[PDB]
Amino acid sequence: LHKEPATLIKAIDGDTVKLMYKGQPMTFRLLLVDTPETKVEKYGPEASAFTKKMYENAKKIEVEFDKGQRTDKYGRGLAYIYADGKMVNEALVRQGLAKVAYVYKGNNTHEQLLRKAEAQAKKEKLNIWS
Repeated sequence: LHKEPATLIKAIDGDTVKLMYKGQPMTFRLLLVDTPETKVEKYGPEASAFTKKMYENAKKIEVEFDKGQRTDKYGRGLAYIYADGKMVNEALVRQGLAKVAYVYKGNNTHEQLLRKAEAQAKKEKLNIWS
């Protein structure tokens, strides 16, 4: 897998962000995470505020597609997003602001990594695991 640069256009909510990728605007859906939705579930506004902060204060945003299907049926890009080298997908799960989702069409490269972060958040009874 390789990381490619992108530019923040707009944070939408916990699991979705609009980025300029290779010249055009695109909506991305974070791989392997399910965050509470604001469109308003419990912790939904916290999860979206958390990612908004990460995206807006970053010097560099990068997107990493996995080896499976790269867009869902709604036309969203499916990827791991990094803010200053830190994976947002991972940070959400570790902070207990998202659960690890079921693998979608072969996109499982970092599933183990996220599974471990989630077990730890669970042990610490963080947010959603309260």
